[PDB]
Amino acid sequence: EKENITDPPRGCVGNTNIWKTGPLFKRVLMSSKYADGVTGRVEFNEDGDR
Amino acid sequence: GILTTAASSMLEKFSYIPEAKASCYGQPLHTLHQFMVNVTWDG
Amino acid sequence: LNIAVLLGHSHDVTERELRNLWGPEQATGLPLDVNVVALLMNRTDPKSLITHVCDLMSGARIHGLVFGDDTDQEAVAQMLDFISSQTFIPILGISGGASMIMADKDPTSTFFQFGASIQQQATVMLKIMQDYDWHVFSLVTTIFPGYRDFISFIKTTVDNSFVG
Amino acid sequence: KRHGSWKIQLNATSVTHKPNAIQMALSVCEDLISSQVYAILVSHPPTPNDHFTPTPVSYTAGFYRIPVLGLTTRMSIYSDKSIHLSFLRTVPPYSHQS
Ligand SMILES: *[C@@H]1O[C@H](CO)[C@@H](O)[C@H](O)[C@H]1NC(C)=O
Ligand SMILES: *[C@@H]1O[C@H](CO)[C@@H](O)[C@H](O)[C@H]1NC(C)=O
Ligand SMILES: *[C@@H]1O[C@H](CO)[C@@H](O)[C@H](O)[C@H]1NC(C)=O
Ligand SMILES: *[C@@H]1O[C@H](CO)[C@@H](O)[C@H](O)[C@H]1NC(C)=O
Ligand SMILES: *[C@@H]1O[C@H](CO)[C@@H](O)[C@H](O)[C@H]1NC(C)=O
Repeated sequence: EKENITDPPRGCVGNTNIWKTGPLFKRVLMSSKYADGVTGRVEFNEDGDR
Repeated sequence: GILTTAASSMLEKFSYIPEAKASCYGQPLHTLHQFMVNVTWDG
Repeated sequence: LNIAVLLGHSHDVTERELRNLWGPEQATGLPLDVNVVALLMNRTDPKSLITHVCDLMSGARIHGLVFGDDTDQEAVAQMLDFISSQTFIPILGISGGASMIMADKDPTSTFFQFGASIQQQATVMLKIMQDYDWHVFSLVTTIFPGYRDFISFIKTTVDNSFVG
Repeated sequence: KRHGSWKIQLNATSVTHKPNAIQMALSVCEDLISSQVYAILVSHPPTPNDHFTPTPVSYTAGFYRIPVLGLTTRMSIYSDKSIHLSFLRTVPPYSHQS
């Protein structure tokens, strides 16, 4: 739902830089609230765990 | 100097310390991990 | 012994003076076969890292590894730690991302950095704060990890401090 | 199925057990850098290497900061996000049992 979405490239050929929205995507994964789950309701804590 | 110091200080104790791995494809006790706790190189 | 010094850098220093940096040295030579492998790498992607490490380990069984860096990619050294988890070779990290502080090493690893831990750096900073008698302070951290060990070390150091 | 009429699609990529961990790292690094995957999951409990090490996958994807989702491993040494730069898991480690 946002702009500034880059792509992690084929890093083996001339790409030593990091992916730019790495921590942004990781923060989206940290802030991912859920209310549906087969094993149960899943939510990430401050340690990124169930 | 640290590497040669550890190798020379352990070589006096045991000789067959260099025990490497041949290659990554197709896959020792006396090691330098716990021996070089101290080191001395030109003071 | 057989030691490979690889430099993934952008600071232009050639490699033959690295051979001369060993050549007239080692006055008391106790090993009888010591070789230097001075290599310069321009791209530090992990495919080429593991490829050159496997080539040098197949390169007449090199027993020593020294790696320097001028970038800010710390996990390469952690990559070397994984190499240190598998190749059973003592690995040294010089500077840049090769020696940025990782938290806990492994008995399965023999990796080492050339730097100061965050605990010893906190000890130096508290020594600085003690030498100016700046006895009142406030500790401010974000949720960037390593903060709990930082707070616990500072509290145990203040509990072992003559300052009050 | 239920995710709108947008043109996005999802391809599957899976690699299996190898007894040699360096060649595990080789299979993971080539087969996932050459594929441009955006999310990587690890589901290998039953290894003869009983140290439970998904470390090369985590380090390789955290080089370019790609998230690795642990699914069965429960060691609290993976909770350090400063070592494992892009590792998360939805299973509790044993320390949370405390
Ligand atoms: C993307 O980044 C640019 C940088 O200038 C910023 O202006 C823009 O607001 C960002 N996109 C969003 C969040 O709409
Ligand atoms: C635990 O299991 C139940 C079903 O027995 C379900 O409500 C959900 O998966 C979990 N709810 C909790 C946390 O009690
Ligand atoms: C270093 O350790 C060795 C082995 O214990 C010992 O023989 C030597 O005296 C030590 N040297 C110094 C100066 O600590
Ligand atoms: C720079 O790196 C490339 C890629 O490995 C290599 O082919 C070339 O020989 C390197 N040049 C130097 C100065 O080592
Ligand atoms: C999807 O991945 C498979 C396995 O690598 C590959 O054979 C296939 O060509 C891919 N298809 C797409 C969407 O490119």
